[PDB]
Amino acid sequence: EYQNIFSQVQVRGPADLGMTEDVNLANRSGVGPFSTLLGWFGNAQLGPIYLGSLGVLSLFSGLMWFFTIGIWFWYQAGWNPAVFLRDLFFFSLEPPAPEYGLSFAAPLKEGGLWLIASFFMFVAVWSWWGRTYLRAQALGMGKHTAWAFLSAIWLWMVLGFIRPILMGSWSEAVPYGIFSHLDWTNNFSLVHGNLFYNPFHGLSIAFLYGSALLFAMHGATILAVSRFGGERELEQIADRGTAAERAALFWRWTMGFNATMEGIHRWAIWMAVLVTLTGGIGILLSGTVVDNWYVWGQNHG
Amino acid sequence: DLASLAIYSFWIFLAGLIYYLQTENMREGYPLENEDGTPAANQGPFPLPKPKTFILPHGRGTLTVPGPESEDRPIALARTAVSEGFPHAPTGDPMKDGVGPASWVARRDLPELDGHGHNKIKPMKAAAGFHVSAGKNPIGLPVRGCDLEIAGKVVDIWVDIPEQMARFLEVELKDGSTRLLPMQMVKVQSNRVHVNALSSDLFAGIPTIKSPTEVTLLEEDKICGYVAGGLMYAAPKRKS
Amino acid sequence: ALLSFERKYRVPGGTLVGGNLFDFWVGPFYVGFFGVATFFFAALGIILIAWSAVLQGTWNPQLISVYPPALEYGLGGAPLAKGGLWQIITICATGAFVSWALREVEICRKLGIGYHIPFAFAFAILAYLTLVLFRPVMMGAWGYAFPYGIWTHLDWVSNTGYTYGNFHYNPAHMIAISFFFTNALALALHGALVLSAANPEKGKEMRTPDHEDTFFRDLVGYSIGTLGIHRLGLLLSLSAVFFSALCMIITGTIWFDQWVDWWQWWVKLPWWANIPGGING
Ligand code: BCL
Ligand code: BCL
Ligand code: BCL
Ligand SMILES: CC[C@H]1c2cc3[nH]c4c(c3C)C(=O)[C@H](C(=O)OC)c4c3nc(cc4[nH]c(cc(n2)[C@@H]1C)c(C(C)=O)c4C)[C@@H](C)[C@@H]3CCC(=O)OC/C=C(\C)CCC[C@H](C)CCC[C@H](C)CCCC(C)C
Ligand SMILES: COC(C)(C)C/C=C/C(C)=C/C=C/C(C)=C/C=C/C(C)=C/C=C\C=C(C)\C=C\C=C(/C)CC/C=C(\C)CCC=C(C)C
Ligand SMILES: CCCCCCCCCCCC[N+](C)(C)[O-]
Ligand SMILES: CCCCCCCCCCCC[N+](C)(C)[O-]
Ligand SMILES: CCCCCCCCCCCC[N+](C)(C)[O-]
Ligand SMILES: CCCCCCCCCCCC[N+](C)(C)[O-]
Ligand SMILES: CCCCCCCCCCCC[N+](C)(C)[O-]
Ligand SMILES: [Cl-]
Ligand SMILES: [Fe+3]
Repeated sequence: EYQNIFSQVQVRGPADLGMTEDVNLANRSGVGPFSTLLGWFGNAQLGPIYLGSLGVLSLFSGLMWFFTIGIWFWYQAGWNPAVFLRDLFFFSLEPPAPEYGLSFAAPLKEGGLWLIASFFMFVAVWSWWGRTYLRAQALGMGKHTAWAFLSAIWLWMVLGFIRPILMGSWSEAVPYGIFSHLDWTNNFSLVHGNLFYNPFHGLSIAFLYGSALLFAMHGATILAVSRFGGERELEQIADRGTAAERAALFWRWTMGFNATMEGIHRWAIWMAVLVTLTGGIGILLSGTVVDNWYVWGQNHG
Repeated sequence: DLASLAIYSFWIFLAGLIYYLQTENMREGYPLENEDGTPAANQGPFPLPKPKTFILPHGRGTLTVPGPESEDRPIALARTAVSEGFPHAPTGDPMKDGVGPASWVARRDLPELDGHGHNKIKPMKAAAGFHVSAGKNPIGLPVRGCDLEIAGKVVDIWVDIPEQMARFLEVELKDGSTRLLPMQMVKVQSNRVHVNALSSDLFAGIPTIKSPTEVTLLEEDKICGYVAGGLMYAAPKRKS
Repeated sequence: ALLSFERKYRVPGGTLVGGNLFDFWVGPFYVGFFGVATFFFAALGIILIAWSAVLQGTWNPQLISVYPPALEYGLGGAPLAKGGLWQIITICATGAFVSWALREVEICRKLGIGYHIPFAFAFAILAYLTLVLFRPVMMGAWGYAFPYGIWTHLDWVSNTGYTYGNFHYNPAHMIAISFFFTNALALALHGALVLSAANPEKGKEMRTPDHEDTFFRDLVGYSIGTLGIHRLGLLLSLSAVFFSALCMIITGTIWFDQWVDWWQWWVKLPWWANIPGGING
């Protein structure tokens, strides 16, 4: 009983430049190497990547965010490489003090640098979002990947932009640091009367656990019926095989209801997006509408 | 207050979504039937969705689901009891008849095409220039059955071109003919390929393919069905 | 009632125990020996919970809570009303979970499919047994286990967590959260990519896996592929739950101090321990 977690044999052919459709091939790179290592688990082929204008705008924008934090971390380390490595987790680029409110007027050494790093990150993600849409259009595919990535952007937007604005200060935003953003998270909960009483936090968790449950179930199922070419999900949608039937009937006989080879992917995208969707609402209502979720919880309203 | 409105709103939305999702997952297998194949009276509280139509690429036309459902094959089973809910016993040889774990589906008797409308799955000898890049090369190894008898030798790998992975070994039998074995149902070892599902005497009865350089979705289902059926049905002849 | 394609699969055989005795369906549900075992342990378990609710003087789902024995009972039995119901209910629960896993094995055997689903489920069972059996037994009392109640179990997470300071600092807990977060990303992307191919721009033909592979190379320069993404999802989600159990097996046992303080192993390394400046010194 071989289990199909790793391949027993790799086969390689000429590198794959991919489908064309309306893609501008001027903007695609050359294929990178193959990877035997990767090739045991998935595809061996690195590349080619498509880098148009939006890619470079995003990538340049995104490195500027990373270096902007990194330069502050060096300053804090007093430019000592040993200290930098020692305290890497303890460094933190914090937002402007409540004093400066929603003003872009605070000095570099007191959150002005946080605003710069944030502006770069805002450009980075939004350009990258435009890129997920446009790369799909060019291949004539649905925009599921862009509408799903929006759900994640929603929580990130609420945490560092929308909610800070509605509270009326940049100090309400998340510091760029490893241990410091953990503290922010812990401290956020305490100040709001414990997020376990925030009913949106509770659903957020249900979905985050459902995402783990459902991909365990889905993954395991496809591997169980990969002996009838189950992984070939599009041709099983177009023309149902014993793979799709045995997959469905496993679940019908276990728990009394089942999915289709297409329908399971609707369960999937929704289970996952509902994490960051309920998440964002929970955070957005925290400090704006509800002071204390324990207290709110007592009235239910 | 704004938070209570938001959460009451959400639960209403979540209900409509669970309803939307359930009806979406009724586009195949429904409506439900009795064991005799007439439509069951109780269908559940969810209705059938309005049909949707996929346009299959490469001039293969359309699929519309939900649509009319028939097996388009005979089922060699008979009831073992006078009421619903009991097993149905194979009336013949379940491996030959293609029932239970040996079940296949009447899929299109065409091969899956890649994005460019070429065949997805070629023998590696007709795939320029696919080679084995890593792991043991199974080509030339003897194929042993669960009865620890040699049934044949591997003479090629059938490869997915666009996903670049091995999907079948082509096995030459005592008689000079070949068969395909799912890559997922064999253990490639240093010195042989081991097949747990089948004994040596059942390799002959693996369904054969009508063309030597392509395999159709129907043929795939028959081969894979037959091999998986072996786990239940060739159990008398399995050692350890 | 049966699915249109179901009858050809409802043949006899595949049972581990009982042979053909429990080898039947009730509506959609397969039964089998382990079907009966599940109903037994689950029925008895639900009686015991209602009994627990009677003693406690409440029929409110949001209030019913079955508590472990108090720490002074150690690893012995306790009176039904002061930890014994929890102990019996914990046996019943373990019985129903393991029964459910073995029932999935019999279904795997009938259908001639692999055993990946019950194997994956066994990781969830391990996590539960870490919390209610393995960790309490290493710490020397059933009292360290979580209570069976909707809000009281959340109360336990908060108290257990905050015992060790801010629990974020557990390094196994850090890895575990990473795998949960990543698995959600992976599920979002997998669901979206298949749907974007089957449901392309209005009036176009169904895309191929080639379009799927092409899309991901265009976006990030690598595609793991259609078999890879299914392997990856199984591994991300099973890993998340592995590191979850590991983060709690070590908490209370080999480490009982503040988790934040653990991280001094790195800061106090001798070759930068004394170097002035930075956050530490
Ligand atoms: C995992 C680490 C912690 C834990 C930390 C948290 C945190 C934090 C939260 C929860 C929340 C929940 N936890 Mg918990 N929880 C733990 C262990 C458990 C165990 C167990 C091991 O037996 C169970 C059954 C539950 C069940 C629950 C639900 C009541 C709720 C949402 C679960 C969910 O969506 O998952 C995904 C599964 C699905 C989507 C499938 C459906 C599962 C259904 C919903 C489970 C029904 C449980 C039912 C009430 C049990 C009694 C019925 C019996 C038959 C008698 N938790 C341990 C101790 N749990 C959330 C909540 O809202 O609490 C009030 C929440 O915020
Ligand atoms: C002491 C801590 C508090 C607590 C305080 C908070 C706070 C505060 C928050 C949460 C949030 C969440 N909590 Mg909590 N939480 C607690 C205890 C728990 C417990 C538990 C007891 O076991 C669990 C399971 C959870 C679980 C969760 C999640 C469901 C939720 C985050 C969802 C998510 O996916 O974000 C991860 C996803 C994102 C952040 C989206 C990111 C998307 C962007 C666009 C990505 C950009 C990447 C960038 C470009 C970098 C690129 C780098 C490289 C290229 C890779 N909490 C306790 C009570 N929790 C969040 C929430 O939703 O609240 C309701 C949140 O804000
Ligand atoms: C204030 C609280 C502390 C904290 C204290 C703790 C404590 C204490 C624990 C965790 C644990 C976890 N924490 Mg923490 N944690 C905190 C903040 C977080 C944050 C965050 C964003 O802040 C996140 C994302 C997490 C995430 C996590 C996970 C890594 C982990 C829980 C998953 C798990 O074990 O599944 C495992 C899944 C199960 C146990 C479910 C098993 C289900 C069984 C098998 C079947 C049940 C069937 C059911 C009864 C049937 C119902 C009927 C049907 C519906 C018909 N924590 C804060 C800072 N955290 C837990 C852990 O690691 O557990 C091992 C843990 O004990
Ligand atoms: C390991 C990866 C993830 C995973 C995987 C996974 N779960 C699975 C499976 C798999 C592969 C199944 O095959 C199986 C299934 O059928 O899926 C629908 C299942 C399953 N996982 C489930 C739930 C579940 N999984 C969870 C977690 C996870 N499951 C992981 C994140 C959680 C979380 C996050 O908390 C829950 C709630 C069920 C829907 C199902 C198992 C059903 C089962 O065992 O049924 C038999 C028993 C009963 C019908 C109930 C018995 C009742 C008891 C005797 C009394 C109650 C005792 C209990 C301790 C009460 C405590 C409640 C309080 C905490 C509120
Ligand atoms: C070694 O040296 C090198 C060269 C490598 C440089 C070093 C790099 C290093 C060490 C990098 C380390 C980076 C780290 C640790 C970063 C951590 C980031 C984390 C954990 C982020 C967490 C959360 C972030 C959120 C929620 C941010 C939200 C941001 C927004 C929503 C954008 C908001 C935008 C604002 C405020 C600006 C608006 C302005 C205009 C004009 C629109
Ligand atoms: C998740 C991405 C990286 C995965 C790489 C793991 C490599 C595993 C190699 C397996 C060894 C080969 N073997 C013996 C299984 O055939
Ligand atoms: C998961 C991250 C993978 C990123 C891989 C990116 C591959 C890009 C290939 C660039 C080709 C350039 N060159 C000279 C090596 O051929
Ligand atoms: C894709 C839909 C799946 C539905 C999952 C529903 C899980 C129920 C979670 C209950 C949590 C309720 N609470 C306490 C947060 O208000
Ligand atoms: C609160 C979450 C609990 C949800 C459990 C729902 C299980 C669905 C069972 C479906 C069986 C229906 N039936 C018998 C008509 O086939
Ligand atoms: C946690 C949410 C998941 C459970 C959703 C409930 C859906 C039950 C569907 C039963 C349909 C049964 N039937 C008759 C159509 O085969
Ligand atoms: Cl593991
Ligand atoms: Fe899939």
